[PDB]
This record gives sequence, structure tokens and C-alpha cells, in this order.
Amino acid sequence: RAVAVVVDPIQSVKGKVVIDAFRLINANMMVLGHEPRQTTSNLGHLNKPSIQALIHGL
Amino acid sequence: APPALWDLAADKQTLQSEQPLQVARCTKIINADSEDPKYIINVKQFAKFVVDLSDQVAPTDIEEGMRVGVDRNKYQIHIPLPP
Amino acid sequence: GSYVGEVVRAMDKKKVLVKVHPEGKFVVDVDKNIDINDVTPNCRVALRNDSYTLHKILP
Amino acid sequence: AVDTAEQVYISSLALLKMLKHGRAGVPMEVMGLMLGEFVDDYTVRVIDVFAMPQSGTG
Amino acid sequence: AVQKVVVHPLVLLSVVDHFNRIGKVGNQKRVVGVLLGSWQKKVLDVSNSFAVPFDEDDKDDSVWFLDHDYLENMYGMFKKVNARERIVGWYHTGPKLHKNDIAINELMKRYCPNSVLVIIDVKPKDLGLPTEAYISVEEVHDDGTPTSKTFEHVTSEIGAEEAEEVGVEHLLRDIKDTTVGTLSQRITNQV
Amino acid sequence: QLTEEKFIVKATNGPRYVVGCRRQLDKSKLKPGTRVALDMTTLTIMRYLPRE
Amino acid sequence: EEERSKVDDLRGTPMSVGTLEEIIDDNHAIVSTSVGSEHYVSILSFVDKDLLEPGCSVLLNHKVHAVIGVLMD
Amino acid sequence: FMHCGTTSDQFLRDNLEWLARATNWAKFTATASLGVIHKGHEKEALQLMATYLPKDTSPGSAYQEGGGLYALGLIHANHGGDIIDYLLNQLKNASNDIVRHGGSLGLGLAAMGTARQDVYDLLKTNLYQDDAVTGEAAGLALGLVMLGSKNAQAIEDMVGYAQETQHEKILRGLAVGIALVMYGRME
Amino acid sequence: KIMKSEVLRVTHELQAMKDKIKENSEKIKVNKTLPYLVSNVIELLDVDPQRKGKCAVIKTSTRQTYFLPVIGLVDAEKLKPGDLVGVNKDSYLILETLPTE
Ligand SMILES: [Zn+2]
Repeated sequence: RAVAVVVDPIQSVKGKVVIDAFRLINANMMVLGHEPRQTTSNLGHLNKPSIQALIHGL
Repeated sequence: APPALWDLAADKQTLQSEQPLQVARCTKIINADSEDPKYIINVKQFAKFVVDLSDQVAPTDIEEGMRVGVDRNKYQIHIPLPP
Repeated sequence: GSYVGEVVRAMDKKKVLVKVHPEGKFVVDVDKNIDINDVTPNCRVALRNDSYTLHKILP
Repeated sequence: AVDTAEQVYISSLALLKMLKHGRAGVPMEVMGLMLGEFVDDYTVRVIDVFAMPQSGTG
Repeated sequence: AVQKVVVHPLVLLSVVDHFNRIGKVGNQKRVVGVLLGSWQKKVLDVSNSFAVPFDEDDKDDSVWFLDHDYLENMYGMFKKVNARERIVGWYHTGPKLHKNDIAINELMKRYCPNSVLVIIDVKPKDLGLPTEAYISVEEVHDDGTPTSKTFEHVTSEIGAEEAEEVGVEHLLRDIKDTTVGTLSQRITNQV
Repeated sequence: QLTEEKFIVKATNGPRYVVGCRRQLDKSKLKPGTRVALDMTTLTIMRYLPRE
Repeated sequence: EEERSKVDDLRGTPMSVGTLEEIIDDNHAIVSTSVGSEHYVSILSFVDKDLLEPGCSVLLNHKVHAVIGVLMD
Repeated sequence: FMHCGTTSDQFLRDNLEWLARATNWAKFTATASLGVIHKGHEKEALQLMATYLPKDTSPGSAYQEGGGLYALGLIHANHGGDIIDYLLNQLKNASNDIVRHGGSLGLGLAAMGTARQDVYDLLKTNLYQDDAVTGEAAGLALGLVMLGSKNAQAIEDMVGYAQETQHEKILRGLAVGIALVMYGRME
Repeated sequence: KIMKSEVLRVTHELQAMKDKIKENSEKIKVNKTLPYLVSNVIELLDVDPQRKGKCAVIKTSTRQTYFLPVIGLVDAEKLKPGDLVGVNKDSYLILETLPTE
């Protein structure tokens, strides 16, 4: 599993404490579809990281 | 684009080769050297820096006021260059 | 916030060179909901500061 | 060849350890370790989180 | 000497951890954690703490078990990661002050400086403030009774620094803020 | 100084900011004409900066 | 066609216009800009490198400045 | 939706390359939707599910089998000629979380409303491994089987089984599980 | 010599102190590894009314001014308004000062 988390209160305001846990994809999964994650309900909540350079920029 | 065709097929290994060769601290030239670890260096943006030599370059391959390739992350001297 | 783009020349490959504040001159495709030909060159526009997508023409 | 739908359980223990660690989020890179138990494939629970002393390497 | 203390909610949340890491044994005693804080200013400021395996006897109160090596190692590694905070005192989570607590206190009066004691509650059913700072001082008595270690209450406030406010307020979404006017005034004026 | 607590600062590098007052220090040295010292976090004032 | 449209990531939003200084036979050239940023990348497609006529303005990035193409003027 | 009841596999006879192309739960939902297509067939259903790999008798993907039972329960919903007797020996077969999960779904759905204490019992030992997905199926079947029965130790068994675990799919499966039992207990 | 046999505990304390200076002296090498840039120093004594006033004025080579007290190790040939000093990344501290010319 090997969870990786970045806390960054420096540019995070005191109103929201938005933190995210990040993941590594396998490099051999590039031929198939990227993330075969079932139960796609919560991804509407996972599009809250929508900064227009970092999330889909990287 | 036909010259960029075979090079476009040769752009596959440029992604596995993009993780090496990436480093450039704007090719800072040195000024002097106080002792064989510590080198007094100046970047072109007028910030005087000090870093140690890496293991890949000999200190006899250090020349006074030399433009060389140098890291922008660990800041060490990966490879030199002739001019 | 976001930056202030100024297009000086529109490029025909739908990748508009835009004159930016120093260390700028960032050539980019602007957002898909806005057409390229409406953006007239030598006029100031509204540009995002990272994603480099145009909002509107400015006087 | 399998992947599932995982979701990360976060206590306030780990949270305020990352917030004391975020007050310890001065400009330098800081280090810490997340602990807990993996009960299945697709759920993950954190309990124990501590910090690590800094180094000039980061 | 010291007028007031400041205890951050992080350590009491680690007393929630004291009631987490039990493992269901049937003991649930006054588990002592090693209180850390800032005695540096005249006000005492608790930042964080840890806990130590502590056992008493069923019948005998005066049997009590601590560790110096665990104190110097956990405090050593903690001082290695953060030397801006030092040892200050301790606490038991039991509701009752035992006779043994002068002797249990005496170990951290020796090796640490004048240590503060905190009585808190195992079950937070008390409407009152759970934390009471009891200064460990010997006071001379007018009746002529011999001088002993006496636990006088030092007044306390529970404050959070910056991010503990944000994380707690994000975790709740149930508490309402200051909100002067009808409601937050009149509810205090209710109860 | 607009609010007696909170005023305008002028950095050496050029950008201007507004800061608060620390609970320890008082308004004696905080009068204008005083070059001060600031922090990256919260823009607090630990002490001032005497010119020379 | 997909390989023609896979280098779009480099010429996308992370793209800048720099000024080339010289072309090096070690295939990593040295560039410049308003601060004169010198970054050397082993070359990529769409560049001419002979009629490129060094000392001119070329196309750079917000990324590692891999030269994805050139633009005449 | 469109091929329900008309038993038309002929749309899904266009290709094998668009169905089995991914080893995932998508094949389980594909075999399930195959169960939605045809219904009410006492020989050709089990025969047709047996037709899919009677070669080595070892599916590399278990979702064909567990979708065979989950589909089969969709076929035999409220049939009086239940093959439930065979599916107890088929749930007696040792397999991980597809005979357990899909076997709980299909077998409990075919046993819907019967209020049998036996399928109640094997349902309990299906949920006693504390896994979220197969016990989620155990709750979903348990609401089906206990319709109107209102067994006394069952409700306190479910809510007493609820707070003693940190898994969440056991909580929603027992959520619907204690939901469906309560019918006409308005009073 | 019974009164002088308490000296043994003192010597075990002090050789224990020599056992425990190895780690906090060991972090000297990993914190003070690379002074990354060169920054101009201007010495300016402060007054705090211990609470003693002691300060210096810094200027980076990229001409950015920050604030700091007199810090580092025991200084004799330091305290000069000079250059070629030791500094970490954002700590902006003084660790190793050297003469430029
Ligand atoms: Zn960094």
C-alpha cells in the first residue's frame, strides 16, 4: 500500500486544513487503463484537489 | 517531420533518459578554491555559492573560473565541459 | 490571483504566443470554450497565472 | 492482476501529530512515519504517527 | 511563583490515546503519562507528552513502577527532534489523589525540576473543566503539623496554538463559534 | 500607523506589508520612525532593528 | 499519429520562449532568457539544428526545458 | 435493461474481446447482467453457465463462477423448484469471497422470505469471518430471508455485530440487512 | 580515602558525558556540511532592555536582508563586518566565516 502524505499548512489557510494522501502507479500499468479502482462515487469528492498545474499537471 | 519521424520514434528513450542529464544550475563558473572540499563559486545571477566537488570530477580537472555542468538539486559537479 | 496576458501575435497552430511580464513570453493554447480568432493580437487579455488560459479581451 | 478501491482512515492522533509536525513545518524538509494495521486489502487505518530529527540532506 | 498554566488539547487527545492503547485487560488504572511543556516563561505551556508503562498493586497503594531509561530515551529522542520543550511534570488520569502520589511525584521532583501534577478524568462526564494544575510545594501549616508536599490548585486554561484550532474545528463541524447575539449568549444564560 | 495595533511595514527588498503586534512588547518602540524585525510566519515582531 | 500527439505534454501549458545561445556537438545546447537561464537537454524532434542558425529565439518550458520544437521569426 | 427476459445473448455474441478484456469486477457485472438477460429457465440456465468453461474445471477468473451463482439467484427469484439444496453444497465448497459473497447474494436471494433458520445459520458463519464484502452480502441476504419473521436474537445480533468492527461494508450490508426485515412492524 | 571515593561517581559521570557528546557533536557534521551561498555580514550590537542584546545585520549575495542574532560557535576572529560566511538554506544562520581575500 505504502501511503504517502504531504502536510502543507504554509500556504494552507486557517479556514481549511486540506491535506491529501498520494499514491504511486506501477510503470507497467501504462498499457492498460491507469487506475482500475471500483466504486467511483467518492471521486467526486476526490476532484477537490483541482489546482490547474499540480494535480493534473503532474 | 520526416527527420522528426525517426527521432519521434527515438523520443521513447528520451523519457527514460530525461531523468538523467537534467541538471543545470545555469552553468556557474567558479572563482577560486579555499580548500580541496570547499569551492568559492558565483552563479551568473550574482549569488556567490559554495559547494563541494562531486566524486565524478577530479579536483585536478578543476580549472580556475571554469564553466562546467553542475547539479541544481544537490548542487554538485556532475560533468565538466570544454569551453 | 491570475496574471495579465497580452497577445502581440496570434499563431496559426492554435498555440498563441502571448507577451507576459518579464521572464514570460509563454506560448500556450488557451481554454477550449474560447476561440482563438476572436482574440485579437496587440490587445490585452485576462490570463490565468499557471494554466495560461484566457478569460476575456480587455481594453 | 488485481486492484481495489482503498480509502484511508485518519484519526485525530495522526492528524495533530501532523499539525504539531506542521508547526514543525519550517522551510526545511521534515520526516515522519505513519503506523497502524492493514486489516484487509481495500481499507487502511492509521493510529501511530511520530516525527523524525532533521538533517541537512533533508 | 507560577500563576497559571496552559494545557494544549493535544495531550488530552493523547489521553484519549491512553484509553485507546489499553487493549482491554481489566485494569484501567490511573495511567501516568510523562507531561512535557514549557516551564521557561512564568506561565506554563504544555505542547505535547508521551506515556510510560505504570503499574501499582491491588491492595498496596505504595507499590508503583516507573522507568528512568524509558524517560531518558523517549525524552532523549524527543529532545533530539525538538529541544525547544523540556520535561516539566506529570499527570494521572484517575479521579482520585492516592497516598502514593507524593512518592510517585517525588521521582519527578528529583530528576525533573519542581513538577506539576494534573488530575483529569477517565470518563469525561464531568461538566466542569477536566484539568486541574496542582503545584507540588511544601507549605508550612499554622496548626504546627509537620511540613509535607501539598497540592495547591494553580488555575488553568485550555488553549490551542494555531493548527490545533483548524484540525479540531474541521473534525467537529458541530460546535459553533463566538456568535454574539441571541443564541450563544442565551444558552450560557440557559444552563 | 493606521490602527494602533497594526501598521504598515516597508521591507528592504521592496514589497510592503501590514503586520500585527506581539503580546510581549509594547507600543513604546512601536511608534513610527523605528526600523523593526519581522518573521516569515504570522509577520510577528520579536524586536526592533536599531539603525546605525 | 498518437506518437505525433504524445509530445503535446511538453509543448502544452508548460511552455516558454527562450533565446538560444549556441549548439553543442554533445547534443545538449546552452540557452538563455531574461535571466539567461542555461539548461542543456539532449535534443528532441521538430528541431532543425543546422538551419536553426544559433543565437536566436527558441521554445522552452516551465519544466526541465526539453526543446520540443523551434519557431522562426 | 434492453435484453431482460428475451434471453438474447446474440447481442453479446458479437465479440469475446470486449467482455473478457479486463480481469476485474467488470466480468462479474457482465455475468450478472447476463443473468438479467435470461430468466425462468430450469435447464438451459445451469447448462449455459456450465457451457462457459467445462474444459479444465478451473476458472482463472472466479467472477464467472460467483457471477454464475449471483446470476442464478436472479434467474430463480421466488421459484418453487429451487436448487437451493444444491447451492448449499455449492456454498459448502471452499472458495474465497465469491462463493461466500456471490453465493450469499444468489443463495439468499433465492431463499428470500423463506425465513429458514438453516440459511440464517450458514449466513451467520458467512459473516463471522468479519470481512466487509462477504458479510455485506450476508446482511443483504439476511434482510431478504428474514422478511416479516422478526427473530429476537437476530436484531440484537445484527446491531451487536455492528459496532464491534471497523469495516464499513459490513455496516452498510447490515444496514440494508436490518432494513428489509422490518415490514409491517409500523406498530 | 572514604571521602575521596565519591570521586569515582564523578569520573563515571564525566566519561559518560564524553560518551554522550558523540551524538550531539555528531550532528555538527551533518548540519554544518555545506554553507550553500556567501552572504554579507554587518555587525550591529543590539540591546534587549539573561535577556542580553546581541545581533548582526545580514545581506545575501542576491541582496535580500534578514534578521538574526550573533550565532554560531565560539567566535574570536569573527564579529567583523565581513563576507564568506557559513549559512544554511532558510535558517540563515552563521556557521563558518572565512576571509575572502
Ligand atoms: Zn524543497
